[PDB]
Amino acid sequence: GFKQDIATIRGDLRTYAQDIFLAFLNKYPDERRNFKNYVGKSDQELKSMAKFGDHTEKVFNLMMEVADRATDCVPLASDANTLVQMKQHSGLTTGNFEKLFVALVEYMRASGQSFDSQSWDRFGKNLVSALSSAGMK
Ligand code: HEM
Ligand SMILES: Oc1c(Cl)cc(Cl)cc1Cl
Ligand SMILES: Oc1c(Cl)cc(Cl)cc1Cl
Repeated sequence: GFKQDIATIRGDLRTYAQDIFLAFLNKYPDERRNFKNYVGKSDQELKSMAKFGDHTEKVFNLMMEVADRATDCVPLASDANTLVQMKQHSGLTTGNFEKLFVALVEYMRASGQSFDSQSWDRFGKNLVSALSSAGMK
């Protein structure tokens, strides 16, 4: 289920984070244009840039912290606050997050594995709603 999925992801976090972020960028090419250093790069080119590995790992670590702290796929209000607050996220609407989760759920459904895709969909929906409550437009 959802808690096991967190362990599955954590066990090979950089690999999952990279493949899921690539799925996002590839499904939603306009979102790539917000990452200047990743424009004009193939999947294998990104996987060799240090900030790409590092940044994906740090994003997914935080995502997994938020997932682990959630109750029944509902994140903590305080976690939503952090995500709205972060300087890094001053550009963003909740649409950006919705898209990430669509890509994540699709990746999970396509993978060989017994991810609880439905729970990740609900978690994403609940995170988006918590981001609105914490003030993201
Ligand atoms: C639950 C979802 C997400 C989490 C946990 C998360 C977390 C983070 C973290 C920890 C960083 C800092 C990375 C670093 O400095 O090494 C970051 C940076 C960033 N995030 Fe997110 N993020 C999420 C969703 C999104 C989405 C959907 C977008 C855009 C579509 C986005 C855009 C960015 C951008 C542009 C930065 C730039 C940091 C910089 O280099 O200045 N994030 N995010
Ligand atoms: O920074 C991101 C990562 Cl590492 C993965 C996904 Cl799915 C989306 C974003 Cl916006
Ligand atoms: O370099 C980044 C990566 Cl690969 C993922 C995200 Cl979400 C943000 C940044 Cl700044």
